[PDB]
Amino acid sequence: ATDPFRAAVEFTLMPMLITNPHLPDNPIVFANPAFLKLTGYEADEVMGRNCRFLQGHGTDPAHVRAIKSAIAAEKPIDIDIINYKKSGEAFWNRLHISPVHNANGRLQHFVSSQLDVTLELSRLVELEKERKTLSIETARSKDQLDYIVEVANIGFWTREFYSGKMTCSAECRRIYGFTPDEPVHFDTILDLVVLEDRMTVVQKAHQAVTGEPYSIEYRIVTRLGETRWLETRAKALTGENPLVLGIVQDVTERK
Amino acid sequence: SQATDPFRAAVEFTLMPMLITNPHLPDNPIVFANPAFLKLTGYEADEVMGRNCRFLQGHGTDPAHVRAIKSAIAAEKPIDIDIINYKKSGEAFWNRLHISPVHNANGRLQHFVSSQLDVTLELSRLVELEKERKTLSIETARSKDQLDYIVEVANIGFWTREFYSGKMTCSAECRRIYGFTPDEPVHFDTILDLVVLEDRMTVVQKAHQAVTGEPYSIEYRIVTRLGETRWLETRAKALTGENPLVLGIVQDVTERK
Ligand SMILES: Cc1cc2nc3c(=O)[nH]c(=O)nc-3n(C[C@H](O)[C@H](O)[C@H](O)COP(=O)(O)O)c2cc1C
Ligand SMILES: Cc1cc2nc3c(=O)[nH]c(=O)nc-3n(C[C@H](O)[C@H](O)[C@H](O)COP(=O)(O)O)c2cc1C
Repeated sequence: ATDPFRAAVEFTLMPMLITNPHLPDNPIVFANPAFLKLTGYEADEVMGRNCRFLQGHGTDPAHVRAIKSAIAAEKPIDIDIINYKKSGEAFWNRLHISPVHNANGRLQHFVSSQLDVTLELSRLVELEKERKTLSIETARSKDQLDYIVEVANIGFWTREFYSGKMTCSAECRRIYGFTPDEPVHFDTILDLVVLEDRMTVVQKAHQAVTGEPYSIEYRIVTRLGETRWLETRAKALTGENPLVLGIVQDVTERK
Repeated sequence: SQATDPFRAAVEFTLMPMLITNPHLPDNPIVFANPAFLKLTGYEADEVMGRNCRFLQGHGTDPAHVRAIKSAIAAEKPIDIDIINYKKSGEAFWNRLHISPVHNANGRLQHFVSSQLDVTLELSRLVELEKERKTLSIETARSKDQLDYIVEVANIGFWTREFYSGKMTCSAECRRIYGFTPDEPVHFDTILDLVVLEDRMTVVQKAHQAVTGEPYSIEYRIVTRLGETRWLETRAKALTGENPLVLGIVQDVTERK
């Protein structure tokens, strides 16, 4: 009864325009509510006007040239172009323009879809470059850490407070009876701690979450039956998943 | 006979996936799907006509969303909802769906119209990419904290040098090894100014040769601003790349000899 297509265009989320090439300067003869919502204009502010008003300073002339060419050829076009809201706000317009021809092939109208793709072409790209920057920074900060621990030969370890998972420097591993590449946990260290010392170590390891620095003097018996006297100085980095940092030294020789 | 409908073509040529149903037919079936809809879903026209749009729902579809749609349709009210839908392939996508009733002049319901906008980038890729950026942001801060801790706890005389600029950072120990202020600005020249004349050239040649990335060692004397002769032993290595950073560890070996 009331054209389903007229209503489909009226109620769609897709900003849409219909122009009349037979009228001077191919003006807008229809803009749907979604278009007026995207741009901030009122119907009266866009009718009888060529769609050019969407272009501004940041608009690439090569893009305008491509559109001009396609319209003159009476050929469809898909282009991503910088356009401007009534506010002055720039946005990426994933534009589509299609000619409307009758059965004879007589050009009668032009139709368009204007999809704001700013998230894809601007936010997603800038967030992707922001993480590559942060990815290099982390690798550089790690390289600095690995250098100091190897050159200054520091027995440095990190421990995820809740998980228990550990990382161990080459020196930290040689202090205990560890393999250069074997995975370490607080349990791999506890397995070596002398029975008489086990409770104090579990006790100070739990009070790490406070963030205040501490010291732990304990003995170990290595997997090769060697009794070593250790002195550890630790501090937990507070936050979401606290990371306890510690430097271990083998104080056995002052005996 | 000659005037083709601009609206029929607008729907045909739009980038927006669109559906038209007939509530007067059993189960409110699809009576029209535009090429953009068939392109998004991977279906063929014949595979979607005469069918309720429900076939887009799957396991991950929230039943609360389906009830909101069922309710709005029954009320003959428009609806905007973000719902998990599925492509012919089985591929899950975020559908920013819109459904609107179509009423005639006497206000009689005649059709339902829709727009199905794939918003997966916004509700899924953007969210996961931010959660990923936060993670690295904390990691960077934690990696710095680890470095600052080692240099303070282990008493390390550690410095960094921007290869081209000469912009140097010194640790509190590095600063006490030379005759430096705890917060004064340090450059390779601030160090060179203290190096004994007899040693200056060996230091400058090795500093320029650092960019190779190959580690090196230097043993040189300094005379502090306080007139003290100190024997130093430095071990350095430049981190290669688009901006080389020279890392070095200085030790005061005067004590030894
Ligand atoms: C149906 C239709 C929709 C259009 N929509 C837009 C649009 O959203 N953004 C835009 O920058 N240009 C749009 N244009 C293009 C301009 O109206 C115009 O054709 C272009 O600026 C090239 O012509 P010119 O060099 O004479 O300005 C549209 C054109 C038509 C026919
Ligand atoms: C015009 C129109 C378009 C619809 N498009 C979708 C769609 O893209 N995705 C979807 O999950 N459901 C869509 N629906 C909703 C379902 O067809 C159905 O109404 C819903 O699953 C609730 O009814 P039910 O509980 O009987 O299944 C659409 C409904 C109408 C009327």
